[PDB]
Amino acid sequence: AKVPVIEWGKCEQLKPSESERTSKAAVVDKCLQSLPLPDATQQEIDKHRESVTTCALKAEGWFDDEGVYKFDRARNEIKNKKLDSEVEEAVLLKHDACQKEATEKHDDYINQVQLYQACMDYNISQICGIKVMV
Ligand SMILES: [Ca+2]
Ligand SMILES: [Ca+2]
Ligand code: NA
Repeated sequence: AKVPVIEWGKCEQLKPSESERTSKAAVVDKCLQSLPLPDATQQEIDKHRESVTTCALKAEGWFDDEGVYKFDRARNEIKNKKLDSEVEEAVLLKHDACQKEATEKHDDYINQVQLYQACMDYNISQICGIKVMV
């Protein structure tokens, strides 16, 4: 269980804050109590990962009363990071583009956030030059 080295490229401002790191450690710790990790197939690991992720989003208030992911919360959290204005523009464009694809391809609110997050993970890493080394 090696600690990753992250190169944040042009997006160092996206680094999580101390409150976010402390929260995420405790929220995921609690989710794993009731959704323990297997230690088998890729399919089983992924399902367990996705279940822990939904549990973590709900614990942090990421679904509104209708159960829809809070896309507008995500958008505002990007702006609150205070990226360089040109980089902020590019990151907000990908938020809007990924949201539109997710909500067109899926009616299911969980499938929507999985597609949105997959789309943001790929596109934000490319624009920012983010590299994770384990
Ligand atoms: Ca760097
Ligand atoms: Ca379309
Ligand atoms: Na569903």
